[PDB]
Amino acid sequence: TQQPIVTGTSVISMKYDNGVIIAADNLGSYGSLLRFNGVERLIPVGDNTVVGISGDISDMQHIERLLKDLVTENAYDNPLADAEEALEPSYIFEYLATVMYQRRSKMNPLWNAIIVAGVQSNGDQFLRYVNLLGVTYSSPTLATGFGAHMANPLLRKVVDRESDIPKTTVQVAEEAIVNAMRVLYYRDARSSRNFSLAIIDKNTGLTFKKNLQVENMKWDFAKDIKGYGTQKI
Amino acid sequence: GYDRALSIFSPDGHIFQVEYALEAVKRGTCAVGVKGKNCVVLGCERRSTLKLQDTRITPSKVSKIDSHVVLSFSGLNADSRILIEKARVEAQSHRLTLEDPVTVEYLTRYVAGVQQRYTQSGGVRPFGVSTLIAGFDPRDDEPKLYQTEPSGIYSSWSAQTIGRNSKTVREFLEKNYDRKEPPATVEECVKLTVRSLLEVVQTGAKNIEITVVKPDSDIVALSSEEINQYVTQIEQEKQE
Amino acid sequence: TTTLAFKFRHGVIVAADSRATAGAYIASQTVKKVIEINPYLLGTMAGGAADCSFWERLLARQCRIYELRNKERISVAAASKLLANMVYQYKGMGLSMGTMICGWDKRGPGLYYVDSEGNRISGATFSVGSGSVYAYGVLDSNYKWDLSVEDALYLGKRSILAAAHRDAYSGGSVNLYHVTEDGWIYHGNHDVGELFWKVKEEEGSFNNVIG
Amino acid sequence: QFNPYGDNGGTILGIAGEDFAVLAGDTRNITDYSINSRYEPKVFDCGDNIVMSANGFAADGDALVKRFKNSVKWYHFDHNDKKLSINSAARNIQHLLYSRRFFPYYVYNIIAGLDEDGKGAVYSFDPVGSYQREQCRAGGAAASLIMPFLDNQVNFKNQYEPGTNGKVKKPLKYLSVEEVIKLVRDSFTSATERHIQVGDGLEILIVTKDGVRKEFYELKRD
Amino acid sequence: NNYDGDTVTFSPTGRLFQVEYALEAIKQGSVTVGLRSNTHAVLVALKRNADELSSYQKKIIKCDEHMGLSLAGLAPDARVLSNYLRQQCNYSSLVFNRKLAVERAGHLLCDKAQKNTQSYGGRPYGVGLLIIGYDKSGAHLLEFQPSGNVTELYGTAIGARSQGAKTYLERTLDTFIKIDGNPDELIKAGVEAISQSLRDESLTVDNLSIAIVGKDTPFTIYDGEAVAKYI
Amino acid sequence: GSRRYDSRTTIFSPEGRLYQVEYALESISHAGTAIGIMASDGIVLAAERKVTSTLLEQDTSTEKLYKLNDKIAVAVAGLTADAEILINTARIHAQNYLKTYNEDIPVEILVRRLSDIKQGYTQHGGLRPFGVSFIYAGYDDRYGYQLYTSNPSGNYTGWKAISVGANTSAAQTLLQMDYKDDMKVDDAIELALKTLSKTTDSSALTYDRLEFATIRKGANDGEVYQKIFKPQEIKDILVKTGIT
Amino acid sequence: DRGVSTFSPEGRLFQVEYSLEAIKLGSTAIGIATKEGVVLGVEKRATSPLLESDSIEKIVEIDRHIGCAMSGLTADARSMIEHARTAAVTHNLYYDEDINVESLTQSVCDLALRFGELMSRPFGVALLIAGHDADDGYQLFHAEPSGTFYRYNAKAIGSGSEGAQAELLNEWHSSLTLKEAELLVLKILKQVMEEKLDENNAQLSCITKQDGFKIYDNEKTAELIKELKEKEAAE
Amino acid sequence: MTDRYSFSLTTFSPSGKLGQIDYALTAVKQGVTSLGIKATNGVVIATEKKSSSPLAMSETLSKVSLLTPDIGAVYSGMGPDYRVLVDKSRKVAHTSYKRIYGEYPPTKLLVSEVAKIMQEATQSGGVRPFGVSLLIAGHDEFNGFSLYQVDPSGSYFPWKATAIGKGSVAAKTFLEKRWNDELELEDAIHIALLTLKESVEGEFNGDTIELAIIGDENPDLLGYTGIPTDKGPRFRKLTSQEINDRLEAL
Ligand SMILES: *[C@@](C)(CO)[C@](*)(O)[C@H](CC(C)C)NC(=O)[C@H](Cc1ccccc1)NC(=O)[C@H](CC(C)C)NC(=O)[C@H](CCc1ccccc1)NC(=O)CN1CCOCC1
Ligand SMILES: [Mg+2]
Repeated sequence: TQQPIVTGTSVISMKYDNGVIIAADNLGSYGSLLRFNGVERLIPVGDNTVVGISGDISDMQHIERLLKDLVTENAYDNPLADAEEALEPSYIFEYLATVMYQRRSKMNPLWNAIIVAGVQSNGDQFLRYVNLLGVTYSSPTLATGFGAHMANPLLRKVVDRESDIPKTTVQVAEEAIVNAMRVLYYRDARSSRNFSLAIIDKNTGLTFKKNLQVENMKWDFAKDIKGYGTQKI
Repeated sequence: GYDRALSIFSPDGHIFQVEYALEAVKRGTCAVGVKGKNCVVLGCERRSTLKLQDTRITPSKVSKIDSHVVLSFSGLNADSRILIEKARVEAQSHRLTLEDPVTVEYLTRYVAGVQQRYTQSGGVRPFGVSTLIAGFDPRDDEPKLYQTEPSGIYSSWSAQTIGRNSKTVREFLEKNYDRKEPPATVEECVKLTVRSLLEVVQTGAKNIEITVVKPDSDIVALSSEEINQYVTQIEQEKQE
Repeated sequence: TTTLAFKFRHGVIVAADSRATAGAYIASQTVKKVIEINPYLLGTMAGGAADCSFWERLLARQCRIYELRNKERISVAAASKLLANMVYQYKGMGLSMGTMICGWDKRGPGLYYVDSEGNRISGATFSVGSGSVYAYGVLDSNYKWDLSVEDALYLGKRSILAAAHRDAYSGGSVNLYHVTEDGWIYHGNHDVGELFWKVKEEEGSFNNVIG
Repeated sequence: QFNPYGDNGGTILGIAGEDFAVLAGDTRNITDYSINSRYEPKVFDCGDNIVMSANGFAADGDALVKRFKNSVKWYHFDHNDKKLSINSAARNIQHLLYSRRFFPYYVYNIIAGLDEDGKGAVYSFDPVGSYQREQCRAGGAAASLIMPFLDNQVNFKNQYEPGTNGKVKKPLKYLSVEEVIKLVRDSFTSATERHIQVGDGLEILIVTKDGVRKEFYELKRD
Repeated sequence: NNYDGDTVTFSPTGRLFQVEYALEAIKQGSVTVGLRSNTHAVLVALKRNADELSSYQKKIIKCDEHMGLSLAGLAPDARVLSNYLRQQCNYSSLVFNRKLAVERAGHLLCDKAQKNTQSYGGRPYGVGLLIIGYDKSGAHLLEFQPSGNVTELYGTAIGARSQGAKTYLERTLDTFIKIDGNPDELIKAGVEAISQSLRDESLTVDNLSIAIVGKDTPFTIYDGEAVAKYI
Repeated sequence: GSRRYDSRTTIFSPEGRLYQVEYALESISHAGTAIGIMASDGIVLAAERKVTSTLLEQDTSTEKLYKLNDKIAVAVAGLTADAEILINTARIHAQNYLKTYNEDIPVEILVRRLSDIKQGYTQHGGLRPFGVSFIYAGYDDRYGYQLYTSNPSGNYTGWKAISVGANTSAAQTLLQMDYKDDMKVDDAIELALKTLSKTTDSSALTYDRLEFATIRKGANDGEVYQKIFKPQEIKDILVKTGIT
Repeated sequence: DRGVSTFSPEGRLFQVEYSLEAIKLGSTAIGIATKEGVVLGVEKRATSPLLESDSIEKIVEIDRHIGCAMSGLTADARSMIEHARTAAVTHNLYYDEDINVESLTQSVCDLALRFGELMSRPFGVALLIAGHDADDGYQLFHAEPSGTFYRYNAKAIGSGSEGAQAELLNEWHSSLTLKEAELLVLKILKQVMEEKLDENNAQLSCITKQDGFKIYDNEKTAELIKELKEKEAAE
Repeated sequence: MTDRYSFSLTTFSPSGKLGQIDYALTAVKQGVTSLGIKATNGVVIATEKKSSSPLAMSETLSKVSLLTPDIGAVYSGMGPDYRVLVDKSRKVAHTSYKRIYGEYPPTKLLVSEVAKIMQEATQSGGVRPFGVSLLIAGHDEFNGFSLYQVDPSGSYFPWKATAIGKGSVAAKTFLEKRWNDELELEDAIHIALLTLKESVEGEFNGDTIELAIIGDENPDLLGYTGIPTDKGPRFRKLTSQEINDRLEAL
């Protein structure tokens, strides 16, 4: 049993017709202190999977090392390591989910919430969640922390059920994700303007975008707001 | 730990260490067991090479395992103490867990199991001991007499002997003991047990020990004079 | 729960209700609180359903290996003691069991109370469970040794009914057993709903209730 | 302080027929007042004509199912591809549950299938392995809403025959699969109205001698 | 001679005699054949009986839905190694949700057998195994020797008189590899291959044992009247 | 591996004897003779030191007679180093008993414990046995004065008079001849020294080649006193009995 | 000396082969499987007339549906029987059912090769394991110290085994009744035994679906012996 | 790996001999001569510094070792075996005595502990006996001065004076003629130097001889003042110069 020290906030994601999108901001908070501004919380595994992590950053860095070692180990005595016997999103997820549940069962958890996003061999979209309790679930949209409360409602307006996935393009899906990240910046006190975004498409592969910023913000209406009720000046 | 396999098979299918343990039993002093109609008698040889002995304190050949069961033996004396201690512990453990004293058959099965375990365990040699276990089951008036040996096999006997010159006394018992009509009284049972030892013992003085076990935990060891009276009567009838 | 058992001339009667509870919610009403360990041994269950079920099923397996090694059916005293020693290892760890080991052996009919606290008691009359206190009134007032099998079965049945009526956590149906030297005999499942009205009319009891 | 348990909601329901059995459960997964998934399967075909659903704390339910599926696999290996009977599975599951008597699987569990006489069977388990064969059983969040309805509409409790006035009961006539599925849908539609953790979807698994069939029905998404 | 008392001793020419003696136990064992195409992989085994009253010792063991083997030599050692494969296949499924690659299964068997050849007290395994399977890279056939050596092959045979079947497969190589989408014809080629190792005795209904795995075919074993079709 | 170099210390011979026990007894037969004699009013322990030197410090020396507790003593025959290992164990056992039951350990119980330890080395462990034979002289309120012996086999027996070490055959015959049941300590002292004087391999029996001890109720009223004789006291008793 | 787990140049384990020689010295045990049941019979072979023969226990119950006969170093069988009984009852605990005869036999045979430098040597005893289950019906197995087990229609182990097996070769057919099998075991035992066969030095037993495993009384066997003598004198 | 030699390497032969102990004693016989003499007011122990090479600095190799402030040791036989025994002897004096009773052990009990260690190497699994005989000189309040010999078997004997190693038989004879119960420490040192000269071939001086005494308390060697009851170590190693001074009056 511990407590989280340096933390990462929401990770958000959704499926679209040809793949998945996942995003997360670049902040490592230390309680109310916005300590570390250059933290990457999206971690690619091969060219077909991206693991997005929230929660304790020291535990994130540990998981990041487990994944790096997983790739190394899969290549051992494996001539098809860059082909048929490459790591799949479903393999990577089940491994993490196994570790998370084992750690909670020893009362010494990895204080994280994880979303594994990727595309399988057969072109199927993979998107599944796992957390410190070993709890797992899948949905067309997934989000951790505050994103679960604010992002999911917005993303579910695009993909409300399974049948809406083929009707959703990459331009529409990215637009929705970017908007959700803006909303979280308005409303989450432990968020940052700077974020990273990753797209895993079955045709165009893995596209990893860094140093993105929340833009097109609305603040001008603030000038007209005066006092808390009766004040006029 | 010392894990060496000492008891192993030989090309002809023999475990020599177990068979050599039987040779240690052959060397040991003679022990005999005879069950009557309402009793069991255990006779034991004492070799008279050792005089100046203190008979008060010297370890007796017949050992009580519980109040209703006794155990005599032939072979290595030091080895017998280990089996007796284990048997005594098990007897109390049985009373403690099952709220009944052990049956004679159960106690025998335990002791025999210990002997067997030492024939296929690493780093240990077999017990150079054969035992005669006798007594009466709780709330039962049927006499019980069992034998064990180093290999671990056990069986029930109407009458049996073990140790040196046991071949001779077994020969005597086979022709003298009648199954249809066993020794009806304690006297007849003790007399037959003393007679059998007199075939082998040498002198009938302090060389013969007798222990009578009767039902309901009634166990007593005869004295030198009491036994000497049997020795006297036997030979006086023989002079004819 | 309500369970009871008592020794008498013609063996031992065993009776129990069938209710299972999770707070105020009645989760089940078809629970068998009497476990058949062997054709001559019964066990009752009270408290932790899971605990009672597991340990008494594990005991039945101990009692069976006993019969194989010894060529002899285990005694009621030995069986009760194996259970007692098993649960004593986990004392203070949270187990909740209130059991009675009923049977017929060499010493005649036997009846032992065993619990997770550590008690192991031989006795002619027992009742354990939340409704035991109500059942004891009927038992103590009508219990003889010279009781007919018919009257003894009724007494155990009527005793559970008394408890099932008053105790909120007791009811459903009554399971009856009679243990003889030729083994135990199941005497049916009796719905308390129907049984109550029947007894009320035939006996005249429960005058305060309208029907 | 770290709490190793959670509540993922959900409700399940098993009904045994004369020559069939059904195991139903909603597809909603939740934490507190949030929805995790509107379609997250909870009832599984475990092999040998057995269906199972364990939930409450999803992570413990997933592990138990995963272990029992594994137990079936090894039962075949060790006993010459013998079919695991429903009564044998039930007893096996008890021992999986009690192995953690001092750190329990926080779940409600129900299995369903056919007994060795071909008749429908439903077994119910508490978190630590107390199990019971029953004709009708609901488990989970809205179990208390559904069970009284099933006592009335499956076992005809408190129902008597008109004219007699309480003297003669309603006779226990068996139910068909079509009649049972109606009770299942009505049970879950009623539970969806009054319980916030129940909704989104309803997945039913029907078990016959022919095998295991699925049916899916939508529920309210509020 | 002086260097065959245990597994921990090289001979002066660099040989390990206890391993070679374990290899000898395989040659005494009954014949078994393995072969594959691009779609399917087949095991064929000649079972052996003690006498006419006895049953015919089973030769084929299932490891997973997509993998299994046939044995030749000490049957208990095959039970130990197959149990290990069952666990490893199972670990891969439970932890990684991944069917174990046949090549990796061979690497694990090699490493398990090797430990028994370098340490004091233990002994080498006295059995040879033919592993077949269908994974993400198609059909596979492996040959396991208790020296530790594992080899991927198109076809092979082990046991007594196995050289006859191995020569046949070496001729038929170009034909049976092309038998795609036709399980019965691939088994026929296997039954015809194992027939080259028979003397005096012939293939009867309770003598023959066949197993197959493929693209849309789980590992299944055929015995009794199920193989009368191929006699 | 290691099997090649294992002597296998705990095995039977074809005749049913324990090789190492028999060879340990052979070792003990070359050790200095130790004699124990039990009388009605006490026990005597006499023992011969092995070929000493004039430069050996005798008054601070101890190779034969050791104290286990206030009531029990032992005479040693064999490897002294092996004996000290066992003696310290016996001292601890005696104290454990006293702590547990608040009574002095009965003699036989102490003897049985040591003999069981010896037995263990003959049946398991693969180690050589202790090359030691003890004569236990002790007193308790059950059996009174007691003499026991134990040997590497772990077998023990009770005696009225007994010898261990060298020339036991000759020594036992001499003891069997002159011993009587109504004998007293002063007479037993004389018998022990006379027996050593006749069985010794040395030219003459002197004070510097002996260790001597008595266990007497010759302590003021109902109690027991152990007396380990000093060099000068051994010299005096040799003159008194008429040996020097 | 040499390792306990050593292979011979022929590819056999020395110790396993030597234990088989010990089994050849053991008393005879015979098993015959029919569609009406499986019969088990043994030679008691008392070493002396004073030995109470009814204490010789070479036929043993494992469960209600499984019996067992032994031959060789019989003391070694006790821990095997103990394991078998535990395995049978443990499976009933975990699965609420009877255990398959083959599965029970496999569990016993798993102990066999657990020896090295675990126990110090192989078992010096062979077992005939007979039983019934719902899947494969009446079955007879021969469990060796090699870890191998064969199923048999009929089998003889012990000193008179090869002579008895040849006799079982000719006599066994798939339509044998239980009564016919009983007489057949008695016939072959009488043939290979040194001493004259009677109810005191030989013992019969059977396993049926209805009544389960039963050891025959000496009075019951005596009648079957008398019935055998008369039918042999009939031609 | 694992130490698989769990069995005894020293065993009784048919004649009753413990071979490895006898062979260990033979190694002691080949070793350089060392001796010890007990006086009324002290004890002396001495040996030859047999230098393996003239390039080797023989001052760095100490054959005579301090075990406690009042107990010293010297050996004959295998040097490395002695060095480890000294390390163990020093430690056991603390662990099995000083940390319990708050004072250093008396000579006889420290000897008893060293003996035990050597006995165990004679019975325990997978080890050979120590190939050394020790001479341990010491003083304690209640026993006074004392000198003990310890053999490979673990047996120990107290001596008025003795010698071990190469020329022990001749040296013990020499000591028997010269020893009496009225010797002062200086007389014992003189006799020690005379006895040791007979067994030495080459150079005989302070640089080739190692000699130490157990005598009076040395407050100058204590290293601190302020506690009256602490009066300093009785063990003292004689310097090269101090030996040479006594070789002129030889
Ligand atoms: C009378 C009826 C009541 O006193 C009897 O004593 C019966 C005995 C029969 C059932 C053998 N006892 C009960 O009904 C017993 C009461 C009880 C409850 C909890 C602990 C001890 C005693 N009830 C149970 O055992 C129920 C049986 C279920 C409903 C089938 N089990 C539970 O309540 C389980 C077991 C809990 C548990 C025990 C030990 C460690 C961990 C957990 N608990 C749950 O299902 C969780 N519960 C569900 C309802 O909501 C609250 C949480
Ligand atoms: Mg118990």
